[PDB]
Amino acid sequence: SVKTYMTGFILSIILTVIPFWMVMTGAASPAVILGTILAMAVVQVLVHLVCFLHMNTKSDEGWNMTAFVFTVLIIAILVVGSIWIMWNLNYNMMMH
Amino acid sequence: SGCNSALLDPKGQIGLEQRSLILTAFGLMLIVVIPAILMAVGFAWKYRASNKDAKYSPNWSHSNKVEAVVWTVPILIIIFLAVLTWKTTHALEPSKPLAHDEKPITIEVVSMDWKWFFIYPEQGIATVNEIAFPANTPVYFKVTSNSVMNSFFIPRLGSQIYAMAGMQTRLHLIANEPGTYDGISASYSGPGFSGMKFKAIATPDRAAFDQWVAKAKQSPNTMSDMAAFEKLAAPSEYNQVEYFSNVKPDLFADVINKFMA
Amino acid sequence: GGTKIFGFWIYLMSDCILFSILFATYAVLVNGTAGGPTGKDIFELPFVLVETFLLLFSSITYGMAAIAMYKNNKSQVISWLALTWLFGAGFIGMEIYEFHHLIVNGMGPDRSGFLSAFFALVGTHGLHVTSGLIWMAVLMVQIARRGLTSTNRTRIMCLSLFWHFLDVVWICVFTVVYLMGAM
Amino acid sequence: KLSLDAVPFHEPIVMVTIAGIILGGLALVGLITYFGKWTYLWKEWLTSVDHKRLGIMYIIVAIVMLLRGFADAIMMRSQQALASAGEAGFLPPHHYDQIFTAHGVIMIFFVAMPFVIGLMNLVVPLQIGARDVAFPFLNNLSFWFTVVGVILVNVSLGVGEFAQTGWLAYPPLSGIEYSPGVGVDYWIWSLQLSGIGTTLTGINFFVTILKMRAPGMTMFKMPVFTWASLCANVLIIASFPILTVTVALLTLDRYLGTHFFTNDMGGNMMMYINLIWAWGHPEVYILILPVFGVFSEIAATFSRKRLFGYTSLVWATVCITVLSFIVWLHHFFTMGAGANVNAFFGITTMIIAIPTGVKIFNWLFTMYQGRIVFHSAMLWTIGFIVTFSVGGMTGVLLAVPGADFVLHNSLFLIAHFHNVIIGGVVFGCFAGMTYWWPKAFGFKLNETWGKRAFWFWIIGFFVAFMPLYALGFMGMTRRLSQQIDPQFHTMLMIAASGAVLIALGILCLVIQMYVSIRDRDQNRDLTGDPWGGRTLEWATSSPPPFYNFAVVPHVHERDAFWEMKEKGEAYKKPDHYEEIHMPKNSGAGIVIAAFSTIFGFAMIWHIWWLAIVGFAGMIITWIVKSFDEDVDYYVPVAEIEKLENQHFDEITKAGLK
Ligand code: HEO
Ligand SMILES: CCCCCCCC/C=C/CCCCCCCC(=O)OC[C@H](COP(=O)(O)OCCN)OC(=O)CCCCCCC/C=C/CCCCCCCC
Ligand SMILES: CCCCCCCC/C=C\CCCCCCCC(=O)O[C@H](COC(=O)CCCCCCC/C=C/CCCCCCCC)COP(=O)(O)OCCN
Ligand code: HEM
Ligand SMILES: [Cu+2]
Repeated sequence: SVKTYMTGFILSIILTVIPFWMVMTGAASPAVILGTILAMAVVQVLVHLVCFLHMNTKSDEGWNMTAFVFTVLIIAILVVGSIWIMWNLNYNMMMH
Repeated sequence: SGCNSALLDPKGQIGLEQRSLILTAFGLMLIVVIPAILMAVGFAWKYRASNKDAKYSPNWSHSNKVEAVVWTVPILIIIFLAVLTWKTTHALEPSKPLAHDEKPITIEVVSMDWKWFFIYPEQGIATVNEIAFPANTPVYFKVTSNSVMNSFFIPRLGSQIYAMAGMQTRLHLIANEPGTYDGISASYSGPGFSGMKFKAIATPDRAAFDQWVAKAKQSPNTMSDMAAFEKLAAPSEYNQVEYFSNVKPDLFADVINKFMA
Repeated sequence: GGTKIFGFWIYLMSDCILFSILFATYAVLVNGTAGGPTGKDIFELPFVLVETFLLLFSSITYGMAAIAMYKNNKSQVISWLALTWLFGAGFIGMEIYEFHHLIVNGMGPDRSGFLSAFFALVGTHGLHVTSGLIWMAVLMVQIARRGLTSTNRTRIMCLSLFWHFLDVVWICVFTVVYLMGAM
Repeated sequence: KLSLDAVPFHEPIVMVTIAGIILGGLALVGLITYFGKWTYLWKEWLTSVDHKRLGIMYIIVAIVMLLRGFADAIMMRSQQALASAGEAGFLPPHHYDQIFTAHGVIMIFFVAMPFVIGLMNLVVPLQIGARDVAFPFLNNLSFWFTVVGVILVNVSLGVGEFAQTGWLAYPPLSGIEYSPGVGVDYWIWSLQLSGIGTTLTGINFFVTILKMRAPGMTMFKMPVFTWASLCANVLIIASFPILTVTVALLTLDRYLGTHFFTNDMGGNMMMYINLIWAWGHPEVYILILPVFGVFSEIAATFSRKRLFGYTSLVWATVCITVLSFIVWLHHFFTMGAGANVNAFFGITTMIIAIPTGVKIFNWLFTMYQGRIVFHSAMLWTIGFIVTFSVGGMTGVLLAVPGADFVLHNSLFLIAHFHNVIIGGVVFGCFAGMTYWWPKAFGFKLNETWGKRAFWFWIIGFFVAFMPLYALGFMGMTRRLSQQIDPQFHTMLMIAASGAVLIALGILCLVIQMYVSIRDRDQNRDLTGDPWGGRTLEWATSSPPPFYNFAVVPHVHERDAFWEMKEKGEAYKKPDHYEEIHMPKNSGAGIVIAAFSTIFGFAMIWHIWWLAIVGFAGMIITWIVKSFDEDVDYYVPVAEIEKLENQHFDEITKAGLK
């Protein structure tokens, strides 16, 4: 597994350097910088999942990608419900 | 379920719509829950272990016919209840301007430490554990807390809102009938929580509310300056009704800005 | 044998839930700067960058350690584990150094809600990395004493999941708390 | 440096009588252990890595803490009955506010979670044909973390206080500025340890169900209590970490002076309610799903009929598992949120009622055309259907935001959650006790006192919380202790009478536990398969062997044991018994928990030196236990022959095969 870790080494470096460069040096309107750092972070997370964690469909008869998919769904539900609720809450708590 | 209770037979339009919603939701689930209990007892008696003439048929698991109605009838009742819920949640929400042809009276509420403070900015009055509003006149509550979360709640008028420090919550109420309505904090706040009771004297007319304001303007003490507020915000469990002649022009905002900063 | 790896994987899913809760708390409290730092003026992005490929290199050297564990060599696994522990200790030291230049100043976790949530999220990631460093040290001691025989290579495969999950959490961390705070 | 502990525990009050009673009972139990079995308790219990004994100890802790929780609840009912239309009661506001908080915390985390976890621990490894849980030492450690939580919430009674904020400790009142006492520290440091233990329990059982199944038992061939436990463990894994965070986020609020939830310097208190209920409702379904499995098994067993809707009853459980994370805002509808979020979460709450209703109707149709024998467990099942249907109906009445705006924290909410919690979890945890008592302990509970306990419980509950629905409709709010109202007196006195009836029910249950143990020999389960029995837990002996299986049966069908009873191949002398490795009992769970008790009590009271050596006591033992290499022992085939032949001696004595 030397190749896959080194494949996930140059990819990890090149997807953890361009976000820092885009943010520190600007060179892009805020909306493109945010979208690109978020995309590069989702892709680097997937690269670390597939290359480093050795994620695969079969695993021990599923239940690893399935468990990870369920955990991602619950994380998304919890985060988007703790932002959407609190955005609607904090909006309705103002002098306005 | 008391017939002459506060939830049943409310004295507010936002409470009457709330009771209608409660009754129709309770009715919608009777046609499901009541069959459930009735079959729970009927199957137990009819089949039993000694009722040997019953159709004792084991190993009968799957029934596409039975499971179909079992899934569908709650689905239909919940779809209808969900349409009703959406309508009544966008209709009976607090901060809804209550769609009336009268000018809402703004009553800035501040749930202090085991007492309620009310500030009528337009009238200049300030009261402790007592409000008053004309009959069939909208009342607009800027409910905030001073120490800990509370819940402004007039059960007969319907609907409650949460009082949080640094946060202004909007609560529109209205009293369709004149009279005195009990008020309470519905969120536990401390040892004096059982004493956070106020009265809501829904005056018969605007003239009786002007009489109530004029009586409050005869209070020798006045709500001038924020330093008085800290004196009133001192922890005390059971506070008698106290009136204040005039208030600082923006006292409720300065209560919120103690925390919001 | 393989049940322990699966159990640790679902514990890592539980830690994913924990870190998601911390991320939501930060994302809501990020604007709660009570007349203090706004985050943009204190995050010092280059200091994060040297941190972020100081924990990125750590995952790669632990990967080397794991692929050596697939082989029978023990010296290679101990050397790569020591390198991983050095990189993790450097990361934790940089975390403390950043904190020691925030708590000494009037910039501590009690300064504001935003600083409290940033300190909680990053300190919880740092406490997970420190738990990983203690676990890596204990595992190195076990490997030296007993070798990659059994229930020691299982611990290698659970600490690999732990360390790589930690680096993924730090990917999310530098993406969200850092970086986005400073534009 | 004793730091904040000092001399004042509770001397000027009459909780020192309760403390002295507890000390006397502890001394009596210590003496009874002293003469008789004292190392046995250490060597077979208290160190066990066996799922059956850990489950029994979980259930014993649940009963022992149910006595204290119900003592708190009878004091609450007496205080509320006295205060209404009368003078002040025996509980001042200070003390009473520790009574509802401790009642809710003890009943939820130490009476319901341990009871459900004990039932799952005892049954699931048996049902899935597994010799033990996947992580036999993460089970004893988790039990002892539940025990350290119990010890902290009981020490709170004598030393210090146990929080005057509510059973969830809402942020501004539970903050260090408004609750400077150690009560919220007791709450935090008991709940966090209990949550760690419960998260480890959930991990253990999730791996056990997914990986330790018998060969041939697929996902849709498992018993329905196993599916329900799998769903509750999914929820435990995906929800208790939230409880770990927010409580910890409260801890830093009270210890480091942070501002996560303080309303002063940018903190948002509304975040704590969002997180605590995003954990809370998933924990509610964690409590209710295993007893749904318990009632599915009891109905299928005591109706002598196959479970009606297995596929529907498994997919409804899975839908409840996945839909319980989108509902939580229905706990703070009155927070002031917009109509859109309130309507969305109310609709989600009403959509999470279709699966439960489907499960109820599946159980009803399981009774349909069946030989319903009215055992105590079946009576509990019928009472559960009757009460839980009402409790859920009132639950969906509070699920419409337009009605929760006016019924949020009334006694109608108290009646909803008490109706569902009792007629659900409590009925399921007593029906499991009656149903699986032969399968853990060789005797059977006395059916005469079991029926009396059920009738007392059902009648008392229906006259202790039906009045609370009327009180909620009358405008009474939750935690009223002093000067309630004259109007509330009649219904509060009826509720007090109902609480007395529930006390008589608990006493009848205690008498059943005594009259059965006294008659442990004048009844018995020689076969190992009493009351028919369709799942793969009744194929063993009534006190099942420590390995609990010598063949790991093939199953290859849904019911499994009912199939092999039907087609004869039920009781077959297997023949060659291979050596099977069983985990070795380790006491490292006790010390790690004990330092936790040292860590918790030294964190509640600010003895940092003892907390440093308490937290470092947990770690070093964890390190030392890692070094341990003797973690399993092979049981000799001679003992497997001796036990299995003994079991078949009784199978043969009766009908046999
Ligand atoms: C484990 C116990 C348990 C269970 C199973 C439930 C189940 C439910 N609960 Fe409850 N709850 C429980 C325990 C609690 N609840 C709470 C709080 C709570 C609140 C808080 C509101 C507020 O805070 O102001 C709401 C709205 C509900 C609603 C519901 C609903 C809709 C269900 C549904 O899942 C019930 C589903 C069952 C039904 C519906 C009956 C069977 C169905 C049939 C017969 C047919 C179905 C079809 C239709 C109904 C159309 N609950 C609280 C905390 C109170 C507090 O301190 O704030 C607790 C402890
Ligand atoms: C005085 C010390 C002060 C330290 C301060 C900094 C915090 C340090 C925290 C350290 C926590 C413990 C780290 C792990 C030590 C033990 C490692 C270990 O045992 O490894 C092997 C172990 C068991 O392997 P088996 O083969 O099953 O063993 C069989 C025999 N029992 O492997 C495992 O799978 C265990 C994995 C452990 C993961 C630990 C994760 C810790 C997470 C911490 C979260 C913190 C959250 C933030 C709040 C912190 C408190 C304010
Ligand atoms: C300071 C803040 C408050 C918290 C204080 C307490 C902190 C945590 C203390 C330690 C708790 C965890 C102890 C774990 C003990 C070992 C677990 C273990 O290895 O169990 C094995 C299984 O191996 C595993 O690794 C289990 C599966 C994977 C579990 C991974 C998570 C373990 C717990 C990590 C810590 C969780 C809490 C961290 C802190 C959270 C925030 C407070 C059991 O199976 P056997 O075959 O019997 O093993 C041989 C026994 N001689
Ligand atoms: C069966 C006997 C029980 C009785 C008589 C009883 C009675 C009560 C009473 C009187 C209250 C206070 C109501 C109020 O003033 O707001 C209460 C609160 C509560 N009970 Fe129970 N209860 C019982 C069992 C249980 C069980 C089994 C659970 C859950 C496992 C439970 C959980 C709670 C909770 C969570 C609260 C609210 C705590 C709080 O507000 O902080 N109770 N109970
Ligand atoms: Cu809920």
